Amino acid sequence: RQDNLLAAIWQDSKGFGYATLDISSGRFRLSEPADRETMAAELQRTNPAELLYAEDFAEMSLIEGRRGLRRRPLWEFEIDTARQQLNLQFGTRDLVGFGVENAPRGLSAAGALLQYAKCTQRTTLPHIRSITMEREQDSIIMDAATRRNLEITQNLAGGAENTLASVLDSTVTPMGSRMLKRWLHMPVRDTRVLLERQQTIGALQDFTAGLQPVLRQVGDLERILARLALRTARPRDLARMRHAFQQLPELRAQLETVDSAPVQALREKMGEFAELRDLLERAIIDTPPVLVRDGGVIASGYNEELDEWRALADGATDYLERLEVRERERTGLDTLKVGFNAVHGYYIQISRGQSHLAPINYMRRQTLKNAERYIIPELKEYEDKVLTSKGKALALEKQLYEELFDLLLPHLEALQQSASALAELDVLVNLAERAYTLNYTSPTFIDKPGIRITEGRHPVVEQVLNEPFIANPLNLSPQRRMLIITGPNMGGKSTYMRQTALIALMAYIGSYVPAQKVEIGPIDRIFTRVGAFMVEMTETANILHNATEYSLVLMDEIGRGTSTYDGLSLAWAVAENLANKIKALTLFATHYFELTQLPEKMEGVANVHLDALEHGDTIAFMHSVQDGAASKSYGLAVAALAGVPKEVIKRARQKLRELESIS
Amino acid sequence: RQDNLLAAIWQDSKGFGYATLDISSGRFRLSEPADRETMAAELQRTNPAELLYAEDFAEMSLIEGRRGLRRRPLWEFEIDTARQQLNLQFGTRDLVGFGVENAPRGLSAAGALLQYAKCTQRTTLPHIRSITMEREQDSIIMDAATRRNLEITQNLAGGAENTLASVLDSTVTPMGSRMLKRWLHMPVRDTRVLLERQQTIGALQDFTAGLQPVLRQVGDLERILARLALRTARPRDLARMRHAFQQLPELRAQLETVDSAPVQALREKMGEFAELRDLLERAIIDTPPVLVRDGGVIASGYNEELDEWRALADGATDYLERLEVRERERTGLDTLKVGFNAVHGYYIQISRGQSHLAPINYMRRQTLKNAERYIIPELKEYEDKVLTSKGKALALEKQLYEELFDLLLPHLEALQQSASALAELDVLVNLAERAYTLNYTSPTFIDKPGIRITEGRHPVVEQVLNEPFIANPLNLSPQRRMLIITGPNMGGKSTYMRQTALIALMAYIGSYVPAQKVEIGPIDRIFTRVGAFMVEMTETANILHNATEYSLVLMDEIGRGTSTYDGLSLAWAVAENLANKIKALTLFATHYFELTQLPEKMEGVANVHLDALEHGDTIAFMHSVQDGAASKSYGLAVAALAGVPKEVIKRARQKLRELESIS
Amino acid sequence: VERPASVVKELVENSLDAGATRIDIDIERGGAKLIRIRDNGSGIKKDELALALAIASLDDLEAIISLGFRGEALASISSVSRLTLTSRTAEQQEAWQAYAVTVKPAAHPVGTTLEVLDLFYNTPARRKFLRTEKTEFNHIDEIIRRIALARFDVTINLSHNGKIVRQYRAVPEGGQKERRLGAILGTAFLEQALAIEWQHGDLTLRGWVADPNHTTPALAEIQYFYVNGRMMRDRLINHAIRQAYEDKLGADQQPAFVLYLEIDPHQVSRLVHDFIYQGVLSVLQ
Amino acid sequence: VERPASVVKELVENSLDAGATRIDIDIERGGAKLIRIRDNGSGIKKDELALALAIASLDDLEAIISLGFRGEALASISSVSRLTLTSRTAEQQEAWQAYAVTVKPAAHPVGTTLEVLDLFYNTPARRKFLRTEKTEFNHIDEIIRRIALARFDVTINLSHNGKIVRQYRAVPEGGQKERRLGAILGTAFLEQALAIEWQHGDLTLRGWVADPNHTTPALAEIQYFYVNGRMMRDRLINHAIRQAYEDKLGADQQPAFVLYLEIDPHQVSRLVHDFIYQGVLSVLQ
Ligand SMILES: Nc1ncnc2c1ncn2[C@@H]1O[C@H](COP(=O)(O)OP(=O)(O)NP(=O)(O)O)[C@@H](O)[C@H]1O
Ligand SMILES: Nc1ncnc2c1ncn2[C@@H]1O[C@H](COP(=O)(O)OP(=O)(O)NP(=O)(O)O)[C@@H](O)[C@H]1O
Repeated sequence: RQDNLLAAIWQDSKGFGYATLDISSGRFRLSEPADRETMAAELQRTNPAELLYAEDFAEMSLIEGRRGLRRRPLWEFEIDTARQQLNLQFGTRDLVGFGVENAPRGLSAAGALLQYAKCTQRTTLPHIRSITMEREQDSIIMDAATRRNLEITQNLAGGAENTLASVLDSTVTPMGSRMLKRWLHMPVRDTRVLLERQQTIGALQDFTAGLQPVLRQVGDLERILARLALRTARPRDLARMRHAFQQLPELRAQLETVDSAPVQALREKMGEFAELRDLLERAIIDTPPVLVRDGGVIASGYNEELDEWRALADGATDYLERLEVRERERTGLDTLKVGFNAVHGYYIQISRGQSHLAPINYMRRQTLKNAERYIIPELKEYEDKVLTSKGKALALEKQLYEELFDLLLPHLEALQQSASALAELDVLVNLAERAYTLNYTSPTFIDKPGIRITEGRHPVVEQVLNEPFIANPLNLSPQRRMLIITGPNMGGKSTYMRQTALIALMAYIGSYVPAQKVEIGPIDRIFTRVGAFMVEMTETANILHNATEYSLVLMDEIGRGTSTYDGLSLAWAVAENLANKIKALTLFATHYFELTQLPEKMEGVANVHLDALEHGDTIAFMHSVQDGAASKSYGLAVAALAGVPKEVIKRARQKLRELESIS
Repeated sequence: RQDNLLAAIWQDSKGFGYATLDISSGRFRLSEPADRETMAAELQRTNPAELLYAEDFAEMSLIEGRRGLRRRPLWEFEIDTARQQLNLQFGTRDLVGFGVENAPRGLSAAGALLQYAKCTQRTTLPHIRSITMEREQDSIIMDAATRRNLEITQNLAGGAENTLASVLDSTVTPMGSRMLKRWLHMPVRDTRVLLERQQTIGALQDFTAGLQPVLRQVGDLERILARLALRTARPRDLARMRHAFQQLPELRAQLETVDSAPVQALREKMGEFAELRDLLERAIIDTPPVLVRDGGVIASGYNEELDEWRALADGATDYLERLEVRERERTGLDTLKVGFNAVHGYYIQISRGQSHLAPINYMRRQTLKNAERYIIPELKEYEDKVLTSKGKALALEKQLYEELFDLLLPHLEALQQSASALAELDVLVNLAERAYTLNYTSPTFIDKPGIRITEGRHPVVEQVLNEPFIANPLNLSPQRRMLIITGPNMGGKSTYMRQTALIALMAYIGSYVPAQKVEIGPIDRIFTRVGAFMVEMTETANILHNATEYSLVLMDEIGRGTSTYDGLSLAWAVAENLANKIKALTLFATHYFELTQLPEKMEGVANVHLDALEHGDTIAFMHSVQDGAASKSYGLAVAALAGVPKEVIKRARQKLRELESIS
Repeated sequence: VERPASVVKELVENSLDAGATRIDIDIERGGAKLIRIRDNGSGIKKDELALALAIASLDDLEAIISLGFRGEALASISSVSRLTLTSRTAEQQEAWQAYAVTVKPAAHPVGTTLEVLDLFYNTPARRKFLRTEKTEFNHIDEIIRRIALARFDVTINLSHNGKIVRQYRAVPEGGQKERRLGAILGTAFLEQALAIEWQHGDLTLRGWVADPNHTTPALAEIQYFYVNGRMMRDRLINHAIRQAYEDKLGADQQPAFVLYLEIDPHQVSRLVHDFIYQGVLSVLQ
Repeated sequence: VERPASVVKELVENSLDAGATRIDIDIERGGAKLIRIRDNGSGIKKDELALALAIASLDDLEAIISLGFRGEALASISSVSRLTLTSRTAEQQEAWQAYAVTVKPAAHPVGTTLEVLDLFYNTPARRKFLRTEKTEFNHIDEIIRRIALARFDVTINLSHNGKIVRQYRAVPEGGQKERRLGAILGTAFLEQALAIEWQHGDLTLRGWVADPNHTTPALAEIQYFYVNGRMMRDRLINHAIRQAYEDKLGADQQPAFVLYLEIDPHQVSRLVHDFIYQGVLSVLQ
């Protein structure tokens, strides 16, 4: 069992994109290996008997030892044609349903392999059906629909409200917020690292409060290091850094008592940097002005010369007072005052009546409406010594400041390490504190796919909601792999569904989770359909072609259709497909009742529904998941809750039982 | 002939909010008069026999001459209770369906009038059914759903792509882009002003090209005037202003020939400002540095004193060259160069081999590794005259610059007027050019509600489409007031609908429109429902209670339901209601076919549908509106366009005719 | 029922009497605008809900007023307010609810919830009086703090204006009680806490006393005495303990303590006095 | 059919010959990637679409090859490319279409559209010789500019990369022709334009000539001569006009003109030469 395999590859100056093909079977995949060893490992793996390359390929070192090589022209690897070509092959108007739409580096390779295949085979090839992506970050990942829809870091309207962030992010520092938000975009699936995080997160719960405020002192050390590296760093940035360095002995002490070797490792990563603290302490005032431009930054006592040039301008005011007083009493003019002007320098002003009663030492620099100003050599002498000393003290200050960049940069990587460590600790501690604040539990990992939730809760909705969340369990497995969910509106369909999503993600950053007890097997891929028609359908197919035996599939109201039957038919299928062939762990939210016949029709499918207690003027939504199926029409009831006038509600129910009197 | 009326009012320091009630009929409205005369006119109009006010009302002058006054406590006007109270009165969870949800200033007034009414009547009052907003700008009303949905200035993903703006905004200056985008947010409905704009827009089409580039020179004059007013304006901002002032004689000439008195009026508003040009021209260099801080801004020849202090530092380079040359000659050391240092001042450096071959005039200031630097008295005293003169020249420069703010500000309003005129002209010309570029037509206004389109086109989609749009007409009136639209997906339902919207808005800014000929009567309010359940319903009721005999109602796929009949029933009603009672100009996009029985059921309703031509195993979407109704299920067909595997499509069609074999 | 503090304290103890382990308490605006109590104590059946508040509706119904001594406290509150009771019984039922005058079902767990807008709704003055905003919470904050040390077995969450303020976890039976002691009285007290365990016959004295040697101005604010659960501030005990702080070290400064006494019914008798005294002094040495 | 400029010019004139008043011409990437021609000239029936490109399919069909002299130009392009014809006839019909693998109906107005992607599906070099593209558009820009002055009755929109570049409006018959003259030749020529109207028997000369007195380096770039529509390559007329610019003012610098001549044939015959000359000189004075 070693096959006849074909491949194509093209590169831009960014990285690589790759595609393959077997003429015996008709198999077609894509990828975008970013670096060299990955690209070499991908040719090694697939091992094409025949390999395509564009004339101008740069990293030839990969392919010149390989067999059955095929030099091709450039124009054949153009995305425009490539996309156009392959789209009419599969027949679609886009490659949305394939899950590769914006991966063009790979698509030139798929595009050139098809023009070659058209021309290698030159007959119809309908044993080539599709194309799918394998995924760079294989601690596997979550589509764009899920992301925009789950609002983990951004909501409906585009703010940060009702977010998983809004809850979890009570991180004290901005570098905590980012890394907290990043771990959400990229869940960790090396089992080892997940458990490292749980051990750390649990051991901190006794020290939640003691540590928190210490980190709020730091500020964004990370971004400060940036302007340091760029050499655009400003005084008050270096100031909050110093304040951060002063917390290091404190944190070193508090963490040494904590029982977790991963904590002891991160405690080292933090570091101390005693000498770096010392320099900043000796060089700079407590909190100087905003920029360095107009000085006032370096403290006296760091540099002798600094204080020297400062002593020239410090012989200023008393010099001019003695002048003002001597000259006032020598001339006999009391309106005589020695003042400064930005424009002209210093001067001696006398009021107009007394002005021509002044001595002949005085040289006119400035006539006024109400006075005459004069200059004298003693002042004009002294004018210089001040103005210049200022400049050169200022100049020394600029010099000393930018020299500090030279002094810190040799440890620049060691500081980034500490900055990364501290950012991560804020995240860990915040989470230790969110499990302390909101009572989350520590889960465990199992062998094969399955989720068990014991009285779990939607971690966002419960915090925003009037009443406490109606906690529900969930029990899924390879034996019980699908749940047909029917019921009333505001029944909690989409809620019971999307809540499930949050459980996984949370467990898979090593954090504790909103439930009594949670056990979980492998779940690689997390796909979603988000209500609204071109649009609706297209994404559905993606989830089909890519989702696996171990994935999580998230369906709500597919078949917002053009007719009675389309919707139903459509659905009927997709469900049977996920139970019959794919065998993934699925949750299927629907309104089209006939599907509830599927637990009997299929092995592995079982009925559930959010039961409603519908009574008189009002109606009750248990917000509880019940074994069985939905009753009936719940829309007519919900109608008024919008604000429907009864002109309509009664025309609705008057027609409803014209219709419901047939069935 | 006359009434019995009740009212309530409360104010914050921002403005007023108002509410009313008649116990005979049970009528309940809201408003937020912003200023005093509007508030006085609103009490004058409604003329309550009984009027409520909170103890602490500030503008008492409105109410102390009025009859049947009732002093009330503060706490009764609190929004929290008010909202809570009124919500349980109507029974809803929110006031979304009333179209007043975010008008809290008015709602305190409505809130306090209900606690009083509970306590004035204490009797059954289900003759109080609803609450609705009248809108200050009788000129316009387009709801939030329409706005976020129509993507006139912003698309779904949050960019500016596929927008009406992306097309229309070929405005050359940023102040054009804004005002262009603003007129879209607020359509003008004084018929006079609309026709003024058409006359202007048509007369410019011969001068499209001639004017365009002249305005791109201006830049954002408007925002420059801002930092002028704030006194934060910078050199290069004043520079682009000057460049703008130089275009004024040019524009004055080009527009004098154009035939439109509204153009001749706007030509005056532009103005000239000859003296203001003169000052900037004489005071500033072509393009100075970024800020004023480090000088180099004011040109020589504006100020004698400026050039005086500049003459001291102007005796710099030649003084030091003659020194460098004389001393190089005199000593015989050619590596001798006279240089400057920020730290130590000027010096004379010689290379190490030649260093001890220098004369004894030289005083050591600075030893180096590979040279010796020296100072001499000639240099050290010349050092001063430069460094100080610079400062005081710099100081004069700062003074002169901020004084210019004093000189321009007496015309500040006249300049804003020109800035507004120019911003508006870019918009007008841009639109004159978009009608020139995209061949739009000039419409006319009629008496009573109705739209007639002759071969009209969706102005966005046709530009993003690689093809000309399938232009279609439209014929609506008070006699033909509703169109039931059924058909295939990608039929162009939502398209033929949303296109209608754009026509109105465009016509109602006085611009030409994408159609052969367009005539239109009054349309006040423009409401919309945007595919995706709690969500979908609530907004529906709003449109009900607010929409009028003259409005435009925009329905697409209401009744994405929980069951067979709910959706249908629901819709059935809404339609009948808008035809039977409200009598508005409506367009109803649906997928529930039984509704197509409504042309027979109602007066004023007529069937239309987007017809599709299915040939074997491909399908054609005519993109053309046909009299009659839809065929069938078009979803099974669209399925593959996603990319559906045939495991499923054939299970679909295998079940489809199990289902369709009953009906 | 004059302050919000008083309405809080009583309705907090209604749930305690119903055997409660979890109590959510939520407020907005010093108590003026919102007060929300949720409990896991046993519930109120659908018959008992209506007439506990509505007063000629009692006449016909045959003394079912019986089940509900909170019903006494509720009735007074309800006539002049905007009250909302909602509850599902421990007995398999659906949840039922009372407002403002509608009884209908809604949803809820095993227990009871009470939602309210500013109690007096037609009394012009008694509202106009209702003290500040800030201080009313600071009083409520103490109400919970008192009942908290009285019951280590009930989890209480206090929040203000949507935001969590105080989270007192119930200590497991036979558990680490130092957790809850630091949470209520700050960390400063916790680290100076010297426990006490004295016992003579029927009488039994348990608790903590801050070491006088390291008792500072911040710590001195903690003086609470409970007897079989109930705090009385009877001046007798004032002596017993200020005698004890004087007798270890002469400096008579303000002590820091929280003590628990368990005896058989005898409201206040000198027996109790010297019992207290001897317990504390041994502990300090 | 070597350059994109050539394929453009020919297929632009296919529609003119079909009596066209509106012509849309759209390009991307120097012509390499995209070329789109839409016309309002008469259309192509559903029978005539197939065999104009596909070549044994002509045999059985009874000389309907007749209607389609563009069909000659189309056939050569089609065998080695990615072509899309689509058209609805002025007569009895729905719109029909041909691609790349399919004939089916789609939609279109009265006329014809032609869409295309880069030719040579397996020829390595002949593509290498398509120019640096920038220049290819600058050539196409001239193609349209030439045919534009030849036909004042046809509205032409030239665009590049989706974006409008040039819009030549058709002047109403007996209308203001100064509007189109400024659009094609810039405003500089327009304002120096001195019209010409000369007439001897069968021969008739109409047009414009930039006043030599105010003819600058920018203006001298405009020299185009048409005879009953058609621009020829004849050195003769060079003399007639450089004789005319020399004879008004001696300074023999490069002129600016666009002239229209209407006769019965004298292909190059001296008759035509002095007729031209005398027309221009009178106009300059
Ligand atoms: N288990 C629960 N406990 C408490 N509240 C809940 C629960 N489930 C849902 N809710 C609330 O009920 C609201 C609506 O529920 P949702 O899941 O959106 O209904 P649905 O069945 O998807 N139908 P619709 O939303 O109308 O299409 C949400 O805003 C939740 O805040
Ligand atoms: N008159 C037209 N001419 C050309 N293209 C059109 C026209 N109308 C619609 N389209 C295109 O057809 C598609 C359908 O538009 P739309 O109105 O959203 O369809 P729909 O009937 O609402 N069903 P769906 O889009 O599946 O929900 C879009 O891709 C448009 O670009």
